Order: sequence, then structure tokens, then C-alpha cells
Amino acid sequence: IRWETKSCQTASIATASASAQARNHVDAQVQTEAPVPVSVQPPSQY
Amino acid sequence: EVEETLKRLQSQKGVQGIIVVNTEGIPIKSTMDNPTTTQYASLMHSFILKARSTVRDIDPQNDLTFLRIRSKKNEIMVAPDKDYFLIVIQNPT
Repeated sequence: IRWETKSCQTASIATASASAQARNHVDAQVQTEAPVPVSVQPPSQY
Repeated sequence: EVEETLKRLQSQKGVQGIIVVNTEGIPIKSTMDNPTTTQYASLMHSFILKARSTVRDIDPQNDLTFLRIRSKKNEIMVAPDKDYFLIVIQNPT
């Protein structure tokens, strides 16, 4: 005959943002040098 | 001795210059102007390497014996050797 009223509640949760990324690239530039440290005719005496 | 023989060759009516290429395309003696001295020495060094390889490729038991190049302007002859070759240029006219 005794009806008791009760109130229930569950705990809340917490989320968080995040990200993923594959490997990254970057540019590059090269110029080949053309040095010619060469004389005309060295008179050798080997 | 050899200096006189080179002059002797130079005196020949055909010969227009002599270059003694020693250090892998860098000459040590020349009877020509500086631009030509280096021009011929360098170019012919590259070529003779090709010519000697060509002989080894066409037959694996032979080396170069001689090469001749002819052109409208002039003609160039080279012979191979153990250490280094020699360039002679003539006027075919």
C-alpha cells in the first residue's frame, strides 16, 4: 500500500576533439654547378 | 730530339697544329692558340674513350689502333697509346 516516489540520474560523460594526418611532404630545389677549374696547358715534368 | 721531330711534323704543308694531350684531356705541349689547345684536347679525349670502347664492344679481344676524323673545315688524326695520345690537325685543302 506504500508507494514511494524516487528520482534517478545517470552520470554524464566527456568527449574531446582530435585529428589524424598521414605523412607530410615539402618542396625542394637544386641547381647543378658546372665548375671547370682547368688550365689550358700546364707544362708538366713528371 | 722529340722537340725537333714535332717541329718537323709541324713544318709539313698539311699540318696546321699539334697538341700533346697528357693528363686525361689536359695537354702539356701545344703549337696552337689557347682556345684551340683546350678545345681539341677535351673533345678528342671524350671521343677516343668512345672509340676504344667501340672496339672492345664489337670484339672483346681488341683495342684501338688509330682513328681519323674528316670534316669540311679540317681533318684530325689521333693514335692510342699506353698513357696518352697525340692530336694532329691538317688542312686537306
